[PDB]
Amino acid sequence: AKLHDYYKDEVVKKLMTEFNYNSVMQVPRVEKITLNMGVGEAIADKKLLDNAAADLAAISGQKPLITKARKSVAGFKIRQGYPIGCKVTLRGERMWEFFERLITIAVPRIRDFRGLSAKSFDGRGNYSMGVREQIIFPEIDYDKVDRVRGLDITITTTAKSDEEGRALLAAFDFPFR
Amino acid sequence: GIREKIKLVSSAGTGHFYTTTKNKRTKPEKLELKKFDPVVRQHVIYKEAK
Amino acid sequence: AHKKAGGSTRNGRDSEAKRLGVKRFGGESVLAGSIIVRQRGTKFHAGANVGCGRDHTLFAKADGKVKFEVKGPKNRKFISIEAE
Amino acid sequence: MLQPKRTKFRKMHKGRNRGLAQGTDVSFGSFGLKAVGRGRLTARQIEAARRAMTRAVKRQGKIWIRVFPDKPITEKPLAVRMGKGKGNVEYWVALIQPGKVLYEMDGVPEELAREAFKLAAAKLPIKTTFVTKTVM
Amino acid sequence: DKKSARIRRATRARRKLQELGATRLVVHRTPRHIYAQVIAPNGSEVLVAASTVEKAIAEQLKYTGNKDAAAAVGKAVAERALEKGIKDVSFDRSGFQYHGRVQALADAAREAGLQF
RNA sequence: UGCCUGGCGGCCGUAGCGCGGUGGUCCCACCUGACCCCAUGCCGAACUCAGAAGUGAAACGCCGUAGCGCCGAUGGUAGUGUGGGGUCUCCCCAUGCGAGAGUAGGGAACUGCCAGGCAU
RNA sequence: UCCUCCUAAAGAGUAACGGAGGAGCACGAAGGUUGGCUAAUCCUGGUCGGACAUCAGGAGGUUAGUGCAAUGGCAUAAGCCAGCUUGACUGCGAGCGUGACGGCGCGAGCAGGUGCGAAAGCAGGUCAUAGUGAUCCGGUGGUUCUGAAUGGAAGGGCCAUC
RNA sequence: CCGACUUACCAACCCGAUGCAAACUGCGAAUACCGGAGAAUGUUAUCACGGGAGACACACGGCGGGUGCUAACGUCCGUC
Ligand SMILES: [Mg+2]
Ligand SMILES: [Mg+2]
Ligand SMILES: [Mg+2]
Ligand SMILES: [Mg+2]
Ligand SMILES: [Mg+2]
Ligand SMILES: [Mg+2]
Ligand SMILES: [Mg+2]
Ligand SMILES: [Mg+2]
Ligand SMILES: [Mg+2]
Ligand SMILES: [Mg+2]
Ligand SMILES: [Mg+2]
Ligand SMILES: [Mg+2]
Repeated sequence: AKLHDYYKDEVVKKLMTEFNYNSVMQVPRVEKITLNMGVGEAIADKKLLDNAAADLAAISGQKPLITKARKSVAGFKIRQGYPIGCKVTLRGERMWEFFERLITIAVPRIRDFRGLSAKSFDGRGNYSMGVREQIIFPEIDYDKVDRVRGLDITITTTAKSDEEGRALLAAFDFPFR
Repeated sequence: GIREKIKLVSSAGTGHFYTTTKNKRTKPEKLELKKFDPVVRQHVIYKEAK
Repeated sequence: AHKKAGGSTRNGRDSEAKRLGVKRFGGESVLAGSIIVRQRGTKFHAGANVGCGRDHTLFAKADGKVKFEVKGPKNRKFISIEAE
Repeated sequence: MLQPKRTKFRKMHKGRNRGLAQGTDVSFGSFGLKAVGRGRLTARQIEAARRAMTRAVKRQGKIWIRVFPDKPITEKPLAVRMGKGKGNVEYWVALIQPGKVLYEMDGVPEELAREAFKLAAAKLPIKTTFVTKTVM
Repeated sequence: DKKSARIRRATRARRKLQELGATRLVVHRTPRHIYAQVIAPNGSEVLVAASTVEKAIAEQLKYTGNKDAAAAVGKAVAERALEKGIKDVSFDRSGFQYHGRVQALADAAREAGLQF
């Protein structure tokens, strides 16, 4: 919670002063971070998915969820019930630890960096993004992983709109344009 | 009509039995069930037979 | 030819009538075990002193007078019995 | 040739043409052709009337078809005996009750619309009449 | 949401008890308080009640919302039912699991004398 | 006795949606923490436990308001049982029953038991 | 031969070489019970990834789902998931439905012995309706029955089965 | 590096106005049927058991329909 404490001492009041919120809990707070990574090639090789699951358990210290097909789609040759994806949800101290790790170490390590887009808020303030490459996390040992495998990071926030969503992210010195 | 009639014989040795069906191409292992034995009036293990 | 031979239909099949419906109506005095309605699904639900069988046959669980009523948030049709 | 693009079933019972009509008012245009009698309008009959009626007004105004052939009619072939299943669908018809408005017209003078409906009604088996729109 | 899910959980036991025509001991649980009512078979009238929102019970309770609070309210509700003449009831957890205070309340009622 | 709140019902849209406002004494909810009792195909989100710092934001309750949902006559029409007629693919007459849709309107529920808080 | 719908005229039933579709199974879990859970579709945002894979939010509210046709039913789910388990129990059976009959179906409750649940309780197969074949003749196991002078035995009977 | 517009093209979903349905139903009769009570009328007209049958080729007419051509002194059902 080394950034949870950082949140509650300045950021709450910072949004309070500049948005005229009536109560302090009206200042939004990030509730969970969902770590999604859909392999899409388990049909070709089941065995690449367990290795992929191990990769995501290294980057974030949690066992990932193996998602099911949930519906048969012939355009991709999938039948329902087949393992197709990997998922983790992080809340509380583990969530904050992953958040600070991402922003401080990993986000600078992005190749061909230009920062992050500020328009991917789905209209309701919840951020979602995709990293192009996976070696950027120091948890995984370079040269011991089979292939590069990106993933999607979505920040689900209590914020009801993107404007106050941007205030929360910016008060964390999130990389906006 | 792939499923075939099989006989479940009590392990109590009283000669009573039940009849049912089993698919033998899959699940080829024996079927075991605690079922009521009308002769000794108790629940005993019934084993696959026939 | 002098006559033109016809074809053949392909729709000749039908199944036997199952004699479904309400056996005893409102106001009937029934014994225990009497069948009130024979159903496919639960068009009528079981109320007080009325039981529902495996094929959703509603039967009397007591002697008395049959009564139909509408209850519940969904306006479903229940069958109950006033013990008499 | 008016005809449903697809149907739930390809054959239908004969039925009965009873009762009065629904849609007895001029709801779209300003003038209308209203059926006085009852009977069946084939798609060919409806379409032949439409050709004469649209050609009468020199392709002016707007023309509305208010009826649709949705009832299929089967006919047994020549020299086949009774039975051996129902016949094959030959054509489609609409059932017409007294008072139903069959065609509507707008954008043209009343004296021209009256003449156009005369030529159009010459193609229909059922008695018709000329009606205009009214405020209810 | 939360309350709607709990009602859907409780509904099957509630309707089954109504069909059986059994006196039903309903338990309610909130983070600060726990509630218990003995309900007549017709379901509209209550017979006895005991809760931690009560002047008599609160002074003894150090902190309401505890298992000891559940034991106190269970003994209290059980003695009131016993002295009115009600001896056989059916438990209605009201969509809660029989693990903590619901189990604690039920366990408290057992020693004092209810039959369920 | 009046108001507020919680629980269990009656009832099953006149009762449900939407829009706006309003409440934290108690209550309710959010909420604090979690080796633990207990739990997550992972995750204290839910469930559970230990608590009461903050807050009524959401939710929930209450108040107001017809943009809907809903209820809804009178009259007429359709149909129709019995008997009788015609120009008989369909109608009509005597008599009885009499819709559906729509219209004028109504309408922001009413109510029972107990428990608590405030006031008298 | 059997099941579902319409014809079939608002109880049941109702014909045609009338209009349309299915069955001759499957499952020791896909059954019992306890606990838990709730879709289709669309919009917005998001690595490969696009109309359409996994993810977050929203709308929407069953427009999904049911092992297999159709109808009726299903949220207290009868739909989905997990733990434990064999009640897919044995002898009966008030009463009732449906058939000319053969027969078919439903069933509380009683007895014995069980499973799940803290308990109230639930369980005598499966959301229901097709998945089927009389009698004779034999085969197999058991049996407190019979046994052509008697004691056996063969054969027969009864029960369970092919 | 993510962009912002535009035109007389196509245009799904949705809205408003229209119809149609044996295998459509958020509505819904008249009758018919089942049951309870009451009077009057009816040579028990009702049920059960037993002795004896015949009959199981129907026809037309009305009304409600399928089939046929709302053709047939056609054909197949319901009801009188
Ligand atoms: Mg067919
Ligand atoms: Mg009227
Ligand atoms: Mg009306
Ligand atoms: Mg109306
Ligand atoms: Mg009928
Ligand atoms: Mg009828
Ligand atoms: Mg099943
Ligand atoms: Mg001898
Ligand atoms: Mg004969
Ligand atoms: Mg004959
Ligand atoms: Mg005849
Ligand atoms: Mg004849």
